[PDB]
Amino acid sequence: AIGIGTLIIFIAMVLVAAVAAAVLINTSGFLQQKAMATGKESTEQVASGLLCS
Amino acid sequence: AIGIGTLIIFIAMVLVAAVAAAVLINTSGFLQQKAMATGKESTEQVASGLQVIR
Repeated sequence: AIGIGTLIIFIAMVLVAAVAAAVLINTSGFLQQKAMATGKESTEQVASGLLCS
Repeated sequence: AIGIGTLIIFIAMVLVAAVAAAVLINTSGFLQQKAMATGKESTEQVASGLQVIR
């Protein structure tokens, strides 16, 4: 009798951990973009310019 | 995960360093004109004058 239930709730544990992992993976992806963008943009700003002759 | 914050704080660090750089670039501009003018003007002053012939 006991055995049956153990299996069922095990399934839930798996899925819930999976769902949480998805958040972390996805979010890391979302940030990767902006992180790079910010650095490149900021460098081009400080480095570039024109000079009156 | 620890990674999440590491990313976010990097974004800040970059931005601050940009602002700090900016003030020096700006200030160098301001000083450029002021310096150049001061030299020119001072030179003309010493170099010039009138003389009474008779």
